[PDB]
Amino acid sequence: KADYIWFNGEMVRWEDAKVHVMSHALHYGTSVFEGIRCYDSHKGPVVFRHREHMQRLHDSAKIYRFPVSQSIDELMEACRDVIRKNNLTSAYIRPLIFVGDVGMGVNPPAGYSTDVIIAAFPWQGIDAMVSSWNRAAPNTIPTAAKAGGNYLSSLLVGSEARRHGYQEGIALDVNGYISEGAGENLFEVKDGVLFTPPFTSSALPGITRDAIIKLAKELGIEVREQVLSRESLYLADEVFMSGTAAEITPVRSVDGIQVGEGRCGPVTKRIQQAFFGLFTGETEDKWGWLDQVNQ
Amino acid sequence: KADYIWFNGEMVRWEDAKVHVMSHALHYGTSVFEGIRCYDSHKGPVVFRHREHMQRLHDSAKIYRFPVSQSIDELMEACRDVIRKNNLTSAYIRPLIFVGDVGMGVNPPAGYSTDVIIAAFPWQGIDAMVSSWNRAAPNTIPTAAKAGGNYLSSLLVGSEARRHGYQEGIALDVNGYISEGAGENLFEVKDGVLFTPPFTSSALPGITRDAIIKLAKELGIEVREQVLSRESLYLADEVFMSGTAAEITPVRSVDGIQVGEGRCGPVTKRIQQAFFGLFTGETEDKWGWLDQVNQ
Amino acid sequence: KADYIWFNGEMVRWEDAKVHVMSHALHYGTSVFEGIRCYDSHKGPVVFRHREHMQRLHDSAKIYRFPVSQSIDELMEACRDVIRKNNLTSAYIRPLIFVGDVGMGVNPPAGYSTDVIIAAFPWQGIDAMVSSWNRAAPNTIPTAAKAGGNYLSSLLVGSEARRHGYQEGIALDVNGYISEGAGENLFEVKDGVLFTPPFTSSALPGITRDAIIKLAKELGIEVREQVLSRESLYLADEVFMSGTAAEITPVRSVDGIQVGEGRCGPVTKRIQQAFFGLFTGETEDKWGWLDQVNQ
Amino acid sequence: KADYIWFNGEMVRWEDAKVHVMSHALHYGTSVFEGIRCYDSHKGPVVFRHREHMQRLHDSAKIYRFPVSQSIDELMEACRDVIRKNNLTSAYIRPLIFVGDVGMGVNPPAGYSTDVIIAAFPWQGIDAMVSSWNRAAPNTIPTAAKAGGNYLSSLLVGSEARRHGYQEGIALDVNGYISEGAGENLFEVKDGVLFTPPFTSSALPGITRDAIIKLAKELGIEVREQVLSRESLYLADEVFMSGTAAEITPVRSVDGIQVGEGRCGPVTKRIQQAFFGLFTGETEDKWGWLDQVNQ
Amino acid sequence: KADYIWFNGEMVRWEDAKVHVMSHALHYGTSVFEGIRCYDSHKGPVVFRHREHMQRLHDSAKIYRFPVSQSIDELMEACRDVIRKNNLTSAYIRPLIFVGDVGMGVNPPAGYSTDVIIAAFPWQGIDAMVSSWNRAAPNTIPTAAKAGGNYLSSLLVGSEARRHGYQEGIALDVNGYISEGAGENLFEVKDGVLFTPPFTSSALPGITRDAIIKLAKELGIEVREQVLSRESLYLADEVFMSGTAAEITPVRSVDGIQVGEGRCGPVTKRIQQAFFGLFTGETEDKWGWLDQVNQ
Amino acid sequence: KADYIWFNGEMVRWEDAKVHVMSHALHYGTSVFEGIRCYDSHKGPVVFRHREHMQRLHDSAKIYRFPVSQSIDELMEACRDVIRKNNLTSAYIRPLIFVGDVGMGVNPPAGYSTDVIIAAFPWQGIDAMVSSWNRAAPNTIPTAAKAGGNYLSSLLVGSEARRHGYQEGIALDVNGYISEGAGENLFEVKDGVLFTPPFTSSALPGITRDAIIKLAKELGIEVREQVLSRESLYLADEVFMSGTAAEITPVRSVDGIQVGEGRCGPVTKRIQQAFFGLFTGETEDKWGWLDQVNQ
Ligand SMILES: *Cc1c(COP(=O)(O)O)cnc(C)c1O
Ligand SMILES: *Cc1c(COP(=O)(O)O)cnc(C)c1O
Ligand SMILES: *Cc1c(COP(=O)(O)O)cnc(C)c1O
Ligand SMILES: *Cc1c(COP(=O)(O)O)cnc(C)c1O
Ligand SMILES: *Cc1c(COP(=O)(O)O)cnc(C)c1O
Ligand SMILES: *Cc1c(COP(=O)(O)O)cnc(C)c1O
Repeated sequence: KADYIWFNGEMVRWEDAKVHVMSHALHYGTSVFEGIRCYDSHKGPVVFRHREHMQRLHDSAKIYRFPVSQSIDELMEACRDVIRKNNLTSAYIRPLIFVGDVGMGVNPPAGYSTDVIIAAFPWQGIDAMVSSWNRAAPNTIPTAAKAGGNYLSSLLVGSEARRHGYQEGIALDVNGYISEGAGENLFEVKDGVLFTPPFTSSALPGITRDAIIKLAKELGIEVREQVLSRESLYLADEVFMSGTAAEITPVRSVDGIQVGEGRCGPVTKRIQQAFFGLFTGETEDKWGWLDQVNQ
Repeated sequence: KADYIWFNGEMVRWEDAKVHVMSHALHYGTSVFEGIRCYDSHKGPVVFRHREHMQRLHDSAKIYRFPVSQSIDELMEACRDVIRKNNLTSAYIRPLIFVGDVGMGVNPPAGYSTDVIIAAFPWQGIDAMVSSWNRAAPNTIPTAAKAGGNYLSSLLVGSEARRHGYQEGIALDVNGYISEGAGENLFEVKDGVLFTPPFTSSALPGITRDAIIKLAKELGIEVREQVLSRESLYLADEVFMSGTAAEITPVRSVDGIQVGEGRCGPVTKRIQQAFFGLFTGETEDKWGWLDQVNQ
Repeated sequence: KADYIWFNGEMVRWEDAKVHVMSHALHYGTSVFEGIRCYDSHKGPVVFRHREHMQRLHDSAKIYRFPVSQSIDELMEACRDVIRKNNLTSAYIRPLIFVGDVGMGVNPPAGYSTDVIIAAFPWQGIDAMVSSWNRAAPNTIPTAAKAGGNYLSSLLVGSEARRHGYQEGIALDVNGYISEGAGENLFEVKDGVLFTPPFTSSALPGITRDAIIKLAKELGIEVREQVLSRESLYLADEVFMSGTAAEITPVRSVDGIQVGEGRCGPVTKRIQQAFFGLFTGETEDKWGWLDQVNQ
Repeated sequence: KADYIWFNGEMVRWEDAKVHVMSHALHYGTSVFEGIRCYDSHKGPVVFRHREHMQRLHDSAKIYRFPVSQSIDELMEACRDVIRKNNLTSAYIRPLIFVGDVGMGVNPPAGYSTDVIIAAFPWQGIDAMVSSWNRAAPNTIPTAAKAGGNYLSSLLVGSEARRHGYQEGIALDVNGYISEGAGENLFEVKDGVLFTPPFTSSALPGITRDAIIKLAKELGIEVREQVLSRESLYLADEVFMSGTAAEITPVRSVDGIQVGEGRCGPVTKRIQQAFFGLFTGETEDKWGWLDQVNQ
Repeated sequence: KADYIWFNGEMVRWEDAKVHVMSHALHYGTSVFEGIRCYDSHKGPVVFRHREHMQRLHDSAKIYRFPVSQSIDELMEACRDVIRKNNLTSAYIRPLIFVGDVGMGVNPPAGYSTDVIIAAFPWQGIDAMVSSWNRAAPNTIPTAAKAGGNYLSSLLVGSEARRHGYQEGIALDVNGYISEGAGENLFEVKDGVLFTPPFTSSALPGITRDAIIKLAKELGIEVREQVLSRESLYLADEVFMSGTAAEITPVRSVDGIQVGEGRCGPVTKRIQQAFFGLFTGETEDKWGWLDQVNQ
Repeated sequence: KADYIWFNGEMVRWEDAKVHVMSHALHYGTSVFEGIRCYDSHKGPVVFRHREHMQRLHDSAKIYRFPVSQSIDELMEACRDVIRKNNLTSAYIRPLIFVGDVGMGVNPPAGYSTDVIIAAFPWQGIDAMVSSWNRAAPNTIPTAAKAGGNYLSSLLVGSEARRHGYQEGIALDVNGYISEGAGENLFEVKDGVLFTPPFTSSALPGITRDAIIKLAKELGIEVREQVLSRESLYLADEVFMSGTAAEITPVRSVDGIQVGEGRCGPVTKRIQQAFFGLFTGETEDKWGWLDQVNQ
């Protein structure tokens, strides 16, 4: 927790960042959000993949049509201010754009607007389990949009797992194929080859997942994106999840069945290092993923 | 609007019913809610199917394991208190149980509690359109729960129709069979028979829908809950929707194709007469659907 | 073959009933048609279920929106004229409403019209087989509409069967459940109970199928409409198909597996008799299904 | 229009190319057909991908076992004869093989033959809409065949869009993934990459689509045939359709949501320049796509 | 154990009923079996719905075309002889029909034969879990047949449950609706109304399930065979399984959610009573369901 | 036949490898097996991709959790010993792993054990038919495992074919795309390009299929593992199956439609040659696929 939360343009003390109980988002799910990290690097404070997280913010809203007045540049400025103002060096940043107090109609009224908030606060395998709950089918609720009411599904998958002793629930899609974990993407390593499910497998265009396939590429790793069947979890040699909060989580077991040697992940280790190496200097920011706060 | 919103037990001045910005339900759509109508009748104010609505508030949370402190009777008294203290007669009541300012993780920290809030405020066919979006598939995000997050889907089906000049969009399930309108059930009359999709067609078990089947049975109309094909909409003699806020709306054209002779639903008529005769005294409340405020 | 074919209002000799090679129907499938019988009865010439066949004609067009100028009464008059003029007593009548010479655009041009034709000409089990071709999925091509391009599917199912020695191909739907034969409905008799698939099983609202469930009812037979699984063909006690051309066809084998005693059909026999009994006088036209030509 | 339609070998005065009204293709949609463009080029008249189109005429009939007397070269000569005898330069050619006046049963009487007829006549983005109808499912009515009956589906997807003010409706397959427009393929550009659904998404293997992939490869653009989710349409940088009659049409908005900056597709541009440069001589015909009439 | 297993028509000491290791069934899962109970009654030893279990043995083989020398009556007498011969009063009878030492080719040689055995040996709620595995889809492996290859599904659903602490795994079909538990049918109770999945939900046509439906009809309960959703499990008042070896087991928590008051089962109890009273003499065996070994 | 079947670590005269009739596997289909070939080579007796077949034996059991005492190497040596001991040069080796005389309960008691056997005995196109049965759906019965319960599917597809005159039945998945034939993988050839269904099409990860992909890559052919449609079968230039006992069989007509010229198979032939040349010495065994019995 901290002080100050950027909110509709201005910095507000943590405690006065309040909203009415009749805001649309609280009843209908109508908000859209992001997860961004800020690492202290060899040059950092640096936020990892800023522009790309804010452009996703804008895209989630585009799908739903929540009018948004800030620009990606305005929004990135803001996020840097929140960090700086709060005197944070390594934090989890959280932008949210939600339909505020507007009526109680599902279809908000014309020329209405969203209120936008940006808060920040300081920041072997694990045994996953396959869940009985499937992820969202296709043309039903946009899995590409990172919208707030999507997380009901992440709640179902996640709790079920925790409730039984695991640390993660991997969900299948309505087709019976692997989609992803409760709230983060799933990678398998077979014979030294990469492999993740495509988005049509109701997976979400993770930005970490993205950085990974790229590093995998610099690292000389073939990467195949394709539909994975349940069984593959039992036959893979490595399995690991990715996400802004998690980064790279080795999964050493799935349904109790050991995933090769009980976590060791030679490929995983290589990728991990490529990853952290970025904040250390060992890895070249070929692409331009670090955006210092203190510029 | 009104003044006074029952919030966790106390009545609060409406302008003061605020919630912090980091409340779980805003970000992750975790909240559950209901819609209840208060009608003025031949004796009313009379809350319609008050108990069924409150039980359903409880079923919906049971399904997501959200912890509710209040019993069903506490909730009912509080709804009646809310009506009175605002000096209301005919209103719309909105009870909302939601995960509050528990932390920022999807699985709320065990032993947390919800916040309940009850708010009340005063309160031919129509040309529907079949929508391009589909309702949630079966074992993904439970459609039998009136939950927050589900609403992204009523928004998608709902704006689309408005956007093209219709007054309601009817959604299909992932199998291509009729589900229900954006936020309300759908019925059709064929050779004087009733017909409405099963919950298995991704239809919410509606409290109004339930009332209509009962009345129908008393009016001696045969009723068939059965899966329906998109084309029946164009071949039916009558079609109409029902919901707590829309009672029974007849539909005169679907996709521009006139549902049998541009409205005058004889059966829709009789059912509209039975339903309203409840509040008039013409229809004998045999199930005990009306619950006065001042008792 | 005969002389005279009603065509757009007038009677034309069989040989001059011609149309341009660039009529829309020949290239795009855009026609809609019916099959009606005319039996010589104890009072007949009588056409069986006239109005209901012409109303279906009108409904197929309604789904597709092929403007039609004739009325059901105009069209029935016509059909009686064609019969009478041709001096037919027992015939197969064939109305067709197709998009004529209009352009080569799939979406015919505004205020265009259809040309309508009405021609007539004189009019154990069988071993069916289950086909590898599935029937049309749901919201793809209206199985309720009896449109001309639908018959590609009937061609696939039918030829496959004939090509292998059977007399009929029963098709499953995309779900793996029984839908119907190539061009006629499928009934199973289990323990003295009826059973046919509903339309949502991509079956077509056969008018014979309709008369059957009715007679079944007068006859004291319970009738259940529901989703049948493949296996049921092997476990049923009776199986039989229906259609305007076929009437009631006992199926004594399916995939070589005998369907109870190699056709005997006690229930089938009862229904059959109820059916023919109609033209004989033995059965009462409770419903009003005979429409004499010579009135 | 023109005068002279090649009909079963002879050239006939256009007004005389008539077919009896009881021809099979009118009632049962049994006919197969193609669309070929004749362009005037830096040497043209030049029939574009003439052989591929005629081979496809043959593939489509092979699939339904319609017997074709003419070889591929007979058909080509006849198409060139048709162009010449009508003194055409730039035209649209329509070859149609169809079941003629064989009897009235769905399975045409063995040893029957088709009738072929070849006719020729002279010849920002656009705002598409995602349709409420779905394209044919996999093993129902073969979508790899350009057949008559399939067209009921292009009509349904096509009028709907027109009916609501769009210039094209994009259809989804029964799985909720993008199939293709009403009668033409769909492509998207993302980070400068190409992407187009597989035939398995119920997409017809288009001859123009094929040309575009080839040119694209020569322009050095990466191409990915992969299943696509409805939402990619709103997130893509460019989107455009292709068909023999519509070449390459860019799409500027889908569902009212602007596809990246309301048209100017850089890549669509380059591909439009390569494709047209064929007829100009700027693009070297390496595959041999142009086939002169006068040779 | 016991001694004397019937075997191809002869009784054989238990230790001599051996079969070669290259018997079809051990490699390819080509056996078909039954589960039958002998009950000590108010007149028993009495075999429960003996013939119906033998008819189904026949049906299971008829579908896979396995040949059967023995009539139902011979199988029945042999069943009795095995009971008497072993001096049993209450046991679990197990008849198998399997493909023997025939070749290593999946299609047994023509005119082969199945070996037959008949072994018989002496014979609050539970807490089910919804399984992460699904049951056979429709036209894949006939589910109306108790083939032994099937039990790989039961093996996976049941061990998942056991491994996690539960005592029964309930499985969903491919559609996501409820099917049945690992080895038994599933009934739900709502407002004193019955409810169970039909076969098309990939439910074996249980013989107990049927007994129960028949009883309930006598008790005057209404029954609804209708498709069911996962969530209905957490909202019913009572849920219970049935099968030859579990008779009528009550479930009291599903996924750790109480089925309306940690068991109390009112309708469940009326049923069990009526069930067991058939053995006691209290329930009239109106149907003829009890066959005494000693006749 | 032969004499000496390995068995739980001992060699046993062929007639003494017997197993009790109440062994799990005969009732419940709980065995797991492999198909291996011993080839007389330019240096053989040589076992083809021996270890990979033994690893897969392990994998099949790992998925069903069947316990295994023997290492891969012990299974390998035992394989060799059975070859030598029987004085064989070319045979078909069959290793089984099955659940023995454990109880009649679907879940074997804890700490139980699987019995292991290893029998070995001496060891134009075809005309396939598309089957009316489909293959296991995705998360129902793991298809990446060669369990024996599975072969009920192979049993149904293959006998359908044989019964109708064909010699192989090709099966579709539940989606309607192509899966594989009764017992072997299916490859198609188009414009000198390879093509086969991925596993998610419910295709067993064949060991021949893999060999073939590897060869073709050496021959410089391009390969595409991609989902395939039924109709692609009638349009490819060459189609062929593969499996341990069929090596590489060419199909020349599918459903009675010639696969481009009643076999001539150019790419098919380059493959077979490269295949067989591994045994002759012509093809370099770059991978190490041949294990000599005598080491
Ligand atoms: C947020 C999210 C992820 C993680 O995405 P990153 O953008 O890589 O931080 C993965 N799956 C779901 C469901 C998510 O919403
Ligand atoms: C609330 C709701 C209905 C209608 O409910 P009633 O209880 O009849 O008020 C229908 N569909 C959806 C999605 C709903 O939320
Ligand atoms: C025409 C038709 C039938 C038969 O209908 P009747 O109207 O009973 O004559 C059945 N199935 C299909 C596919 C048909 O088009
Ligand atoms: C003909 C057609 C196309 C486009 O074909 P081209 O060969 O590129 O002309 C696309 N979709 C459908 C349904 C078509 O018929
Ligand atoms: C054996 C079986 C049952 C129970 O059937 P009963 O005749 O009633 O004992 C139920 N489900 C499955 C999968 C079974 O095979
Ligand atoms: C055994 C099997 C194959 C063939 O596998 P190979 O290792 O290549 O012999 C293919 N399909 C099925 C269903 C099989 O089980």
